[PDB]
Amino acid sequence: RVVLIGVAGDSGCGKSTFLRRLADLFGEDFMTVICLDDYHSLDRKQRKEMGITALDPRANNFDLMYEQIKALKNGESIMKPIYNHETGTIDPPEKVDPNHVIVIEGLHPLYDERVRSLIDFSVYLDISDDVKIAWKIKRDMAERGHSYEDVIASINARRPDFMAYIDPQKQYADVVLQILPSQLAKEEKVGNILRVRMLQREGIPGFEPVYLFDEGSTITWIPCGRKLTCSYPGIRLSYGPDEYYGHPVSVLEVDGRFEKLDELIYIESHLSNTSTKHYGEVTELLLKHRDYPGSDNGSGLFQVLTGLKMRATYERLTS
Amino acid sequence: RVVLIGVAGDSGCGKSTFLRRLADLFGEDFMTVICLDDYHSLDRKQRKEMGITALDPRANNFDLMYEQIKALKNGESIMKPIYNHETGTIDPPEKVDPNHVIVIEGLHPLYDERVRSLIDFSVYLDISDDVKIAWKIKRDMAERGHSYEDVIASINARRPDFMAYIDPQKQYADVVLQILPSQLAKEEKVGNILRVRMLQREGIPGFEPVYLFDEGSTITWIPCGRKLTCSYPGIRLSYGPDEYYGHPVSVLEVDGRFEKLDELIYIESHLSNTSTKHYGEVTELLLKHRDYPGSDNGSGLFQVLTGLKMRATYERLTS
Amino acid sequence: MVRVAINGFGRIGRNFMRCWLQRKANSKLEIVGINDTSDPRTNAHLLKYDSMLGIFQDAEITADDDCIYAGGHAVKCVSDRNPENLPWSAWGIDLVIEATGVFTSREGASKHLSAGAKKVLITAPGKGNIPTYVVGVNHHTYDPSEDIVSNASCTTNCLAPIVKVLHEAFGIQQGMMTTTHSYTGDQRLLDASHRDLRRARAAAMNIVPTSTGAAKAVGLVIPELQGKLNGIALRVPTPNVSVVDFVAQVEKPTIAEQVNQVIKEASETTMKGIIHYSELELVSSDYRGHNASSILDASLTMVLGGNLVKVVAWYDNEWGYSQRVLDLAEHMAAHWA
Amino acid sequence: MSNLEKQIEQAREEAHKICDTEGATSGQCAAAWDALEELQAEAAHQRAEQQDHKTSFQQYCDDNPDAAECRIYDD
Ligand SMILES: NC(=O)c1ccc[n+]([C@@H]2O[C@H](COP(=O)([O-])OP(=O)(O)OC[C@H]3O[C@@H](n4cnc5c(N)ncnc54)[C@H](O)[C@@H]3O)[C@@H](O)[C@H]2O)c1
Repeated sequence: RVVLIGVAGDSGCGKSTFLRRLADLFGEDFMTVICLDDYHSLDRKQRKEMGITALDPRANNFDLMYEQIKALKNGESIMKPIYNHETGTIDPPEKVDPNHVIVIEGLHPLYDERVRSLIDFSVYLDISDDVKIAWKIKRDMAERGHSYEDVIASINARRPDFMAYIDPQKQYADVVLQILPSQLAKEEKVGNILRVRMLQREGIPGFEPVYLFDEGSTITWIPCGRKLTCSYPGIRLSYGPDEYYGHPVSVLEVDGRFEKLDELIYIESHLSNTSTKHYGEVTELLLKHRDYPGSDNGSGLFQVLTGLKMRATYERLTS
Repeated sequence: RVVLIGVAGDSGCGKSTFLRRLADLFGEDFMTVICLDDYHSLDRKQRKEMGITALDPRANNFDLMYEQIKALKNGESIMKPIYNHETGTIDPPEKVDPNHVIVIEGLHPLYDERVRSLIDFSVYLDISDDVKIAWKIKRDMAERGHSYEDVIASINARRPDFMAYIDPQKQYADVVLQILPSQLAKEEKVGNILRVRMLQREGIPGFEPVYLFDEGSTITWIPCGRKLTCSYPGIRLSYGPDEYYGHPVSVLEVDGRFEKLDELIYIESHLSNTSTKHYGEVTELLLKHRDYPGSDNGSGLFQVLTGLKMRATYERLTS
Repeated sequence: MVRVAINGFGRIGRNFMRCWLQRKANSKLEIVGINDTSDPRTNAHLLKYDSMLGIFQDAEITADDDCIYAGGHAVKCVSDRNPENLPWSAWGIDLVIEATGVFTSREGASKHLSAGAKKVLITAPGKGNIPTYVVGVNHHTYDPSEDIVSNASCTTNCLAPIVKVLHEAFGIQQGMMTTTHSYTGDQRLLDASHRDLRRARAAAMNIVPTSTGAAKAVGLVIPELQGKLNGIALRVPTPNVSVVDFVAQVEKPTIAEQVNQVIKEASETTMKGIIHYSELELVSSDYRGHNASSILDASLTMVLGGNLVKVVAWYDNEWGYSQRVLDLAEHMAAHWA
Repeated sequence: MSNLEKQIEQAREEAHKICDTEGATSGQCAAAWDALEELQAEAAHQRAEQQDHKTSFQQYCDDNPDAAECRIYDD
């Protein structure tokens, strides 16, 4: 069989740690990675000539990617082209073979509707603009390129078509992870502690939600107290039924910074329908890689929760 | 055996509906009522001569009440005097007999320390001053006595010694119910919807707490959502471990107005250690008396929860 | 317009005729034939002067020895005990309403089909696998080629909507019932000889008990509860109306107020016109002539241990049952094939 | 009520007098307002008992229970 997983976000294709957590979960033996900048129509020269970004529905051969994607189901080794990233040009293609798990990730994994009918499980990954700025400050600060504070003006110039081109895809994804500045902590820089939330969608079977103590009644839980000595500022979870874009969703939400072990196992003991064959398996998957960015906050929690639901969908698809 | 229950509050002795809910729970066959204005030393004439309220530790024969209270344990029929309430004077006493359950309620049920060593289970009942004003407006409005708005100046004159005389008793009670103005609803009169909270104390065995989904981690739950269509404004529960007066307590807290049936059974299905032999027994005890004041809000919930814990203590004391 | 007939002009027949006289304008049914063991002079009098529903008032009743004029509307009438000598094809009869209490078998009721009738609706729990249908539970799921259909007994016709509501809302493991039933015509008045001994005794004097399988007919009309419902009946000296006690063992626990809430909203959404809900302290004779097939008595509903519920339901076994017969007849007229 | 009906207004007059004259914040007029609040409390206790005034049945079955209007053979 062929299963398929759609990831959506502008974190750079193969440049986000969610794929790394999926690699720790499945293994690169069982899955292969497909970037989606490879199906660009023409180059950055023709982007400058046509005056167009890399976000245009003109800018990709959306039909040949569909033909290779449908041929992925039939077992044959696909021949996919490669965007030469340094030059902006296009490599003559590479013949790669299908695997047990196939992923699809790029700026438009979901813009096509026939592949939206093809993708077995979908993830959009949203980022608020504040932590965009806080990540670009780290981007041009660690490199010391000295290109800051007009990239601020690049943000809002990149903004308007992006909301037209990309953001209506989240109206069709299953799970969407938003990352916000933390309301809890104020006297830091604006990107230390994240306020993350995984708006997951009901409906489509196999995918359960992961509900905190009750399906469908908003519950804001702080695990500090008689059995956990919370540091500053500690965790503040949330939950809530909601209808996002007129669709039955269930936001599960975490604010805070995981400082130690027991506060991360105590949270995991109380989530429900998390689909583990193993007690504390989510905590083990958190602490197999202490060095990954975002393990100390809820981003690494939610990414591995989504990947664990991907295990659930894979077990549903392969019996 | 002889069991004993201490109730503390200035709601008038035998003039609060918590005793009525206890009557619906136990029965006046199994319990008897003892007012504690009867042990006054001298009359309102001598209150005017001595310049003293009915709240003085001078103003009661605290030793003869202790002698009758200790003789209550030994089975003999006590001979208690009676405060003639209309005249302020004192009746020659009445010979009443002990029962299965004995209650004690007044302004000082707990000021003595030997009877504090005697009382098997204790309840203080606190009232905020705002709903004091909102109840006295109903007091002088329904009667149409036309004595309002200088009773406002009677409040703060009654205040200062009351905080000296009475309020340090709550540092030794088990369960204390505070009643507050509702933060949830604003465009009403100030006494419609109550924000009630039952600060209950750990420690002393037999008395469990009643915890909402977790012992000892603050959790603010709103039961609106997929299975309950909430009216305005709906319910907003709470919970939290705390240390009140340096004592390990666990506040359970309700804000809102119960408008119908399913929102009152759905809350009761999720409380824990409520000590019922019967499913939904708390909802039945709510709706055996729809006419009682405060059944539509959390006051009637918390009073019957405390009375149900009194059933638990009675079953612990009688095996 | 469907030409219909009535076999046996007894209590159910007179009530059926009176109901159709009160629901004439909205009817695809025209009553054109009756037959009783009496002459046409007597049963017109018995139609006009019912000692239970009073004197009929809306239309004029008269007769001569061959026809009966009800309100100007003529209806034919004959007398024969053999169903095989009956003018059905001579009268053009689609649906005959078996109400004699005699022809409960398939082979008995099919004599009308042989003699020239197209469909037969029998108002009794029939022997053998006759397809049974209750209005309000499964009056949709009949195949229109089933020409021999059966309405169940009045007790089943009352009890089954309540059991449907409680099975959908809570789920039922087991269930008893004990209907306190009004005395019917089968009992002998004084102590006379009779096939069953407990019906042989006096009706006006006695609580006579009887065993019925009409509780099991709920297991026919609701298939997943068959072999789980059983109960007895008590015939007491009241002439018209009756009440049914029902003890179910649900598995989803609840309280007494919640089942009343469930049945109250089911009275207003789905079972409207079938189940009425009454929070009054009424008594039996305030249900003579009520249109619903079950009035749930609210003040007596009780739950012990969470998983054991008791309801009681007033129902008129002479008027509401006739209403459900006529509703089933119109509903099979609306899906004539 | 006539006696306490007068006495509440008398203690209200005293509440206006003694706590404007002999010290607005001391034990004396706090005892005065405490007294007036107890008079008000007994007015409340009279009020609630007159709200619970039965019309006929808890009178005619109070004195003569076995009449046919209130025999209850709760059996
Ligand atoms: N009695 C009720 O309230 C009630 C309720 C529900 C169902 N039912 C069922 O309705 C049926 C009839 O009830 P009922 O009270 O009208 O009965 P009934 O005995 O009072 O009246 C039946 C009528 O049919 C006549 N009859 C009998 N056999 C006949 C035959 N072979 N040919 C012609 N006429 C014949 C009788 O002489 C009488 O006129 C029975 O099956 C009964 O169980 C009765």
